[PDB]
Amino acid sequence: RMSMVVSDLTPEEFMLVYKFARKHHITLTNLITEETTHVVMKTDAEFVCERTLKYFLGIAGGKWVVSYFWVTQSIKERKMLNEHDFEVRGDVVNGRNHQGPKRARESQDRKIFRGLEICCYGPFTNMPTDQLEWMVQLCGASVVKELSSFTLGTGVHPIVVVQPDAWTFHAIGQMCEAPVVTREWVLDSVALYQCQELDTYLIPQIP
Ligand code: NI
Repeated sequence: RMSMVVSDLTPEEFMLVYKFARKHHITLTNLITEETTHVVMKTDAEFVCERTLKYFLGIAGGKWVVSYFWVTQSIKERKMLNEHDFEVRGDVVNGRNHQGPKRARESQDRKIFRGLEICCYGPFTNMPTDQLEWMVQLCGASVVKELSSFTLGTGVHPIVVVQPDAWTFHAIGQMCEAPVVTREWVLDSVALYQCQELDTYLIPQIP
């Protein structure tokens, strides 16, 4: 019914969430999964958080992405308050007021990567490749493991994703017929539950 993970909390803070879980009989786990229903984020007073992997995967799977104030207020009032009333409005990176968690929360039909084939290509830091893959797949993309495995034809849209920053890559276009973009395309996209124009993120390709 209800199952939670937390992100960006101190053990103290995590204690409080546990106490909360025990009281109301909510499930509490270390990892985010299919079933995870809530993601409790540390925010500032205006519900702005760091963007963590759990933050990303919460949005991606249209979860309840709620401020830690949901917890503390609910304890203060010996009652579970409105998940509605505490949602994260943004993150450092994507601005303090974009409201993507709620976007995603409802838009579970109009999924931002509906109709996409994505190949997370090469090496990534600060994020397991398979978690990035899960993420885009949660957003209605089809994952592809090899540049040479893209489905040819049309009406379909392949996309190569890379992290140039972690790039020890302008020559990928030589090996396929797809746009090449940064991981930031995906991450900004997911954070806003809004599919971004590649323009910004495109990596230029050698003939
Ligand atoms: Ni098209």
